[PDB]
Amino acid sequence: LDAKASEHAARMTAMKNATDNANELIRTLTLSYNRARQAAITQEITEIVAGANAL
Amino acid sequence: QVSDVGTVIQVGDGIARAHGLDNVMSGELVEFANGVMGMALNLEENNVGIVILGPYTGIKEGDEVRRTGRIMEVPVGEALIGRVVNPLGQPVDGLGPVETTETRPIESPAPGVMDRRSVHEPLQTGIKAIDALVPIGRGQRELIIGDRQTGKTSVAIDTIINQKDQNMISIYVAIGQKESTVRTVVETLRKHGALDYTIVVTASASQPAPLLFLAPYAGVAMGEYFMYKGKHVLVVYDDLSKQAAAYRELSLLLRRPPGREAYPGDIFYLHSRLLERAAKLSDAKGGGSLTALPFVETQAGDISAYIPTNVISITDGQIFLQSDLFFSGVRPAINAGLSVSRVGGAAQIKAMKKVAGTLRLDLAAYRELEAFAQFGSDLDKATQAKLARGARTVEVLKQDLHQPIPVEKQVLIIYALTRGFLDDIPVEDVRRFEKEFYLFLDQNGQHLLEHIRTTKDLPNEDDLNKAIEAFKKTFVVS
Amino acid sequence: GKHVLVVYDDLSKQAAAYRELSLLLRRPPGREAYPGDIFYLHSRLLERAAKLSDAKGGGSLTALPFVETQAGDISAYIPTNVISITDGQIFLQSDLFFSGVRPAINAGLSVSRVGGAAQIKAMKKVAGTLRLDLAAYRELEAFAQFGSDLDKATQAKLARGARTVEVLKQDLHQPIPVEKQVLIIYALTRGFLDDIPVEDVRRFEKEFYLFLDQNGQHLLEHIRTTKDLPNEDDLNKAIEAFKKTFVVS
Amino acid sequence: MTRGRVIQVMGPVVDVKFENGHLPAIYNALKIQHKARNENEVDIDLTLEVALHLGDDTVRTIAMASTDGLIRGMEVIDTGAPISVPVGEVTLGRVFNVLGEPIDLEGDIPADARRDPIHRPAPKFEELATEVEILETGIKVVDLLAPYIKGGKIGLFGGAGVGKTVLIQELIHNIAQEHGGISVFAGVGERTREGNDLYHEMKDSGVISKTAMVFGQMNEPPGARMRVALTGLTMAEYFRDEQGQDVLLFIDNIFRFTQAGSEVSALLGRMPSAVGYQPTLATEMGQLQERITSTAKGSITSIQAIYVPADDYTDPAPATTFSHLDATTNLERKLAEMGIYPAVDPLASTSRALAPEIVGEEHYQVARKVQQTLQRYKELQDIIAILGMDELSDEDKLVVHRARRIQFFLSQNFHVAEQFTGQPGSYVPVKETVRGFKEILEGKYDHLPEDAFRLVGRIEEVVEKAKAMGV
Amino acid sequence: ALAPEIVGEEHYQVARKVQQTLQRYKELQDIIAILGMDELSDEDKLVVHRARRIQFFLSQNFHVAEQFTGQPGSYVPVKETVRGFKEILEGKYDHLPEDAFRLVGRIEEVVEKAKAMGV
Ligand SMILES: Nc1ncnc2c1ncn2[C@@H]1O[C@H](COP(=O)(O)OP(=O)(O)OP(=O)(O)O)[C@@H](O)[C@H]1O
Ligand SMILES: Nc1ncnc2c1ncn2[C@@H]1O[C@H](COP(=O)(O)OP(=O)(O)O)[C@@H](O)[C@H]1O
Ligand SMILES: [Mg+2]
Ligand SMILES: [Mg+2]
Repeated sequence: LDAKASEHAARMTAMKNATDNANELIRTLTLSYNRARQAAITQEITEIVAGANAL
Repeated sequence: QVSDVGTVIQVGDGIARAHGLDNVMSGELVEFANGVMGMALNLEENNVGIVILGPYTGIKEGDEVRRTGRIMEVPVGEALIGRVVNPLGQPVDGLGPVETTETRPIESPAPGVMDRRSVHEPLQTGIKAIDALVPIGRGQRELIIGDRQTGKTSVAIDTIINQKDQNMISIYVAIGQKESTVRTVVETLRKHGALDYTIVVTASASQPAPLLFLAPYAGVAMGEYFMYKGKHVLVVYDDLSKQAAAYRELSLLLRRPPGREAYPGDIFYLHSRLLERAAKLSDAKGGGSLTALPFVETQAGDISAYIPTNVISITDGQIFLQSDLFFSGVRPAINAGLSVSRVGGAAQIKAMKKVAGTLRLDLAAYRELEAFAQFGSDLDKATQAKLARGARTVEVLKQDLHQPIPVEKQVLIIYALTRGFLDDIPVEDVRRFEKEFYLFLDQNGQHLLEHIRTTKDLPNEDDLNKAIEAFKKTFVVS
Repeated sequence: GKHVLVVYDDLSKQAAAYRELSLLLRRPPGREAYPGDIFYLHSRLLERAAKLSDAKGGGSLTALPFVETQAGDISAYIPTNVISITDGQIFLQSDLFFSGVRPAINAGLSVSRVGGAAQIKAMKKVAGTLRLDLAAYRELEAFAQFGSDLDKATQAKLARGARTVEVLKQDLHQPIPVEKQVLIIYALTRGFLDDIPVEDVRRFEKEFYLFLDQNGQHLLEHIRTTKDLPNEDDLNKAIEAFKKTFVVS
Repeated sequence: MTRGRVIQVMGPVVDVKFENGHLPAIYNALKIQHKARNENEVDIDLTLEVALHLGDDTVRTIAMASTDGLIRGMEVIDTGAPISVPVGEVTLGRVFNVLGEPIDLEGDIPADARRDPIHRPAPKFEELATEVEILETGIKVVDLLAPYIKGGKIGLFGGAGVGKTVLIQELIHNIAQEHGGISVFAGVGERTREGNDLYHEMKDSGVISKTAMVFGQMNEPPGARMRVALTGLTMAEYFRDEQGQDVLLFIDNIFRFTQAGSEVSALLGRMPSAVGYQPTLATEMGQLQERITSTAKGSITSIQAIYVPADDYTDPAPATTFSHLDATTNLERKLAEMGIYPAVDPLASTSRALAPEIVGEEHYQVARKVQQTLQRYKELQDIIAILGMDELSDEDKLVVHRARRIQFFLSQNFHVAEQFTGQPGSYVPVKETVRGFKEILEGKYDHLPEDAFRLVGRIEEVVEKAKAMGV
Repeated sequence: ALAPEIVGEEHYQVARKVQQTLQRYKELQDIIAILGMDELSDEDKLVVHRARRIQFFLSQNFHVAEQFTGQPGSYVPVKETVRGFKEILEGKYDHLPEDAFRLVGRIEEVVEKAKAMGV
């Protein structure tokens, strides 16, 4: 019975740490994606501006 | 002479160029041959650029443009009360012409830094969550933000209806909605009796972009008349996002370079000019005030979008409606965690302030402990207090459509919730308990209601407790 | 009255050439500097493929346009234009290619609106269960990383999906007749392959194709003539006979 | 009376110069009809639409067909009015193009027939009607979770190969059979193969006798691909304006309409919008949708299919049309691959008619409880996927057991699905479907196998299938 | 030129297996990061163990690189490369440390480097 309680506690802490790590990765990846796509948006704006100027 | 007349030399996409008009003023109104109005926007060296305020399909090259001599302005006056009108002051419901005798320019300076006063008067919206968690004062500009079909229009209509016995004038501006939806809103207002003090300004999706761009400014110009006459005005903007889309359309048609994220560079200035004209006037300028409730639509709740960020930076607060909460049956859908009003709280009444603090703590605690409900345990730390009081708070914060309630009744019910008088009542019976308690109050607690209404403070605690116990005696749990 | 197959190898390069010409002619550009009539160009090209009625001769022409994507971006202008026109799309992924799954058709994203009508009766019979098995495998594969003690049905589904993936694999320049494709798919989907290990699936398929030439020619003839599956008893008996002589490692 | 002359040809863009003081109005139709004067020319029959007034007697136009063979200096005839299409009882049973010219080879329309202009203003505030009525369709999911409103606008969202066209065909069939009303189909950006299949299917089923159809294939220029929708709307408006009928208008794809508008804007040379669309996207959407409204005489209800590129619902074409829809339907390839047609997502579909005072208290409670059970079943799947269902509490096992059957019973067999499966279709009344779902929720069919609920009509047919399976 | 009829089946199978193992190791990165190394199955643990050594063995010391580092460099025949990678895939060198495979020539130099390190 004591071993079963220890097993349940170990699974508790392991899953909590796994969730924390996964949320950290989610935050980092979301930051990277948001930083990445704005560059493409600004490049599209620059292309529009250059096309308008060239005419 | 070619000084007061001109001829069109170019037509396209609602933009026209005219030769002549030597004495035309910048920002003036001009008249076309068939009666369509226009605005002189660019006074170039040898021609004038005109933005057409209506159907441009009837205008050809070579027709005459007539000068009017007036900077763009809209009709104002008490004659506009109870009518739905376009941004140019032309009625759209029939019922004959509007017989006003005063006008006001659309572009006007905002009140000065020395003309303003701190906000100190409450604005009763009739919604429990709004009056409890995010109080709104007269003169404050509060943002209402949410996704599609989250009840923003319902909240606005309830707030407008609740002003029936308040000495406030309401102005509703519909920008880009369906004309049938505007008609339904007008029908509901007429049924509930709010048309006795409400002006409706409409600009449907089929209208040209300049009308959608000008509608909120016309609403502000209409409100400022009553504001500077010493009255209190409420103005509701239904789609600042659609205003921004229309202004981007106009700017792109004018061949101006795009700015950040394809919006024009002055999209922030556009909203700042509009929202900066709402204020609370100092005693030297009269006791009038104007408060605004702009609306913004997000994409899947993305608050960090450009227009939501701009409007948040401009306004004094925000109210967030969540689609998940709306779908889960919580129709008010107000997220107390993210919603905040910063000018408000000082204008909230003492009796309501004395209970809002406990209500916030209970609801917040439930809002971090709902996810653990998979297995209720840990005794008082989770079950008896956090899971029970929070669920009861969620039950009492629900509200039916188009049924605003008095602030005194809100104070009574929320005090009853916070003081633990609802601990024995099961969750399914809480709404019926509240509904029966309102009638019991209307029948037996006139002294308490009058005391609250006259002193803005809670009545004697012993009397209130004995009244609550007397009501709870007669209630039957089912 | 003939039947023609036409393969276009780079509509992206055709579009690039047209963009170059349009920009040299100083026509106004659209998004990604492409001209406004590029979709008109591609639709006008692709709509000339048709199936003619009996009054017009009964001929047909089918087209297989090719589009290349940069870093798998299927939301680009030319990819979206070509996707919105064609009756179906086949997606190839380098992730599947390098993992040993070649040809690298992604069955989850691929679509064919003409499917069913473009299959023989036996193939229609045998493809239905294969689609469901692959869908279940792709749904449950997200849980494979969590240990091994999964629900018995779940590892049964995973075992079936692994063998399905092994079966769908094919070599280079090795076309397979439909009368053998239907038989191998029937063997896979009727559970006769559930005891052969995953590593032996390719050799099992090769040996089954070899066996079907010396024995079971009646099944091949029946399929090739009637376009329908043979009798269930005979096919099961032939499969059992092959499995008896098959050697397992 | 004066004629114009062709000045510039830029592909589908043509510039015409007129005499001073006789310029045509915007959106007018210009006719070019030229006979080859020698062996170095070809016969031309073409029409143009006025787009802009460039000044100096010059007009910027967009062509409705191929401009190949045009020669500078060709004579242009001004019709003095927008594109006018034949209208009335004549249009029933026929197939038209963007110009109103029949393409079914059944004969030309008489030249004295009434014709109405494509471009017209929307109905005013005073003349609109706002009564709400439920339009019964006979599809279980639609009738239960996303009820349709008579005179409203309904949008269907999804990717490629989900079943939007089949669903539209089934709606046409069911509503024509069980209501007998007039229907109009406008295939904005229609694929030729799909249009031929639709025409043959409708002619075989007999619904063609009450339907008018306008195609405008993809291979046509963007001007035609943009004006087909307005042509169909003009044909539909007549039956309520002059006869007080209740009419259904079906639009094949709004996404292709937006694409055509963006292409036309790019050809005209306007600066691109957010992701390359036209700046006038919102105004064009409003002009199209605002004419589909209910008035005193009659109403037009519209079912529109919306394509979503790469699942991105944030794209401007799907995004801008949301503001005009009363009910939304979402189709999922995940549900399609599982064999559950029509593959309508039961949790993402929304409707403004799902209120206790509109559909009834019983209907509202049943639909809400079905949604609650499905939502609860959604979370438990991962726990069920890893650990056995025995880990679930007693109520959770019953929730899963009933949610599987609810999900399978949401599927239905269509009449148009005969060509695909061979199983005949069925029509299910809303009372029957709510009764069946209430019985399933209360648990009187918990013992039947879950496979008996797949692709079935009424609840009695489920018992019939179970008995055929050996229960 | 990477075709069975050009380089032979012996070469082609080894190349394809190396590519497959490297692809699997690349895929495993997220689950390793968010779940830990001990949560992988014995198959995936062996995959990582082989793939790290293969990736390190892909490195080489160049003759022109002697100006940057004091190592003289080497020239490795195709037969030697194929044999070494086949032996690594067969699991013969699982007991050697990871860094012994970095910047060497033939598979033998891994053995002498491990002996110099003290295995
Ligand atoms: N408290 C409530 N009780 C009951 N129904 C409600 C409540 N609040 C909103 N609704 C209903 O929910 C729906 C939301 O519509 P509403 O116009 O209020 O939302 P919105 O966020 O302004 O959306 P839209 O973008 O469609 O204008 C309506 O059918 C409305 O009647
Ligand atoms: N109810 C259904 N039953 C069987 N097959 C269907 C059904 N609905 C759609 N399909 C299949 O989907 C394919 C194409 O669907 P389609 O109507 O083109 O969807 P979309 O128009 O959204 O691409 C058809 O070949 C058909 O076999
Ligand atoms: Mg609204
Ligand atoms: Mg379709």
